[PDB]
Amino acid sequence: ETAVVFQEKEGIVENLFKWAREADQPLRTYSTGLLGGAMENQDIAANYRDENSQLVAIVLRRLRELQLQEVALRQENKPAIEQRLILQYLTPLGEYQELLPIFM
Amino acid sequence: AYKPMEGNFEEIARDFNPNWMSAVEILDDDNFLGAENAFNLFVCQKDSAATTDEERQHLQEVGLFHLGEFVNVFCHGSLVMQNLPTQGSVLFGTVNGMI
Repeated sequence: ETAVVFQEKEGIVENLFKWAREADQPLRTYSTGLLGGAMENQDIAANYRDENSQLVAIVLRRLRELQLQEVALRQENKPAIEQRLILQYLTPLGEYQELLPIFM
Repeated sequence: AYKPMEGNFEEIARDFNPNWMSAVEILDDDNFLGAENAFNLFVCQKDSAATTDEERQHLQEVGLFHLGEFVNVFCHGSLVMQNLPTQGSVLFGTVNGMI
């Protein structure tokens, strides 16, 4: 709901930076949305208004490769559930300020 | 501020002391000169030891002076010959003809 990512057990906010930049690819397959309740929160979006901007640079570059992955696989006769859940991360914190610059 | 990559403005800092303005002029992108209805001049300064966000949103008044005259205008530009001392030149225009 709100607070399991917000409570004094708050290392999982920092651990998901380790569990995205260093995790396994089947672990990263479901690791992305785990900060969703953090980004639905305004306070962690305020407590990590700049530290998430590290992670947005990681997840956007991986997001671009899927069009080089999936479309080129379809470009052979002429997995995206990660990409489904990757965009589930970016949806709450895409509205906030100071993230639009690296978005553009 | 103006962050062109952000597309909007931004409050860098602000002086809090209620002085009734008459005329302002930027001096050297660090120091800011202002005029007052109480016939006075003062320079504010963007702060340097920005140890927190509260100590960097507060402009500091560096310098106070009673130019006993009401300042309307400020402008750049000297009135003497450029022969190519001090740095910069700000003239001002008042209500008694005192440049």
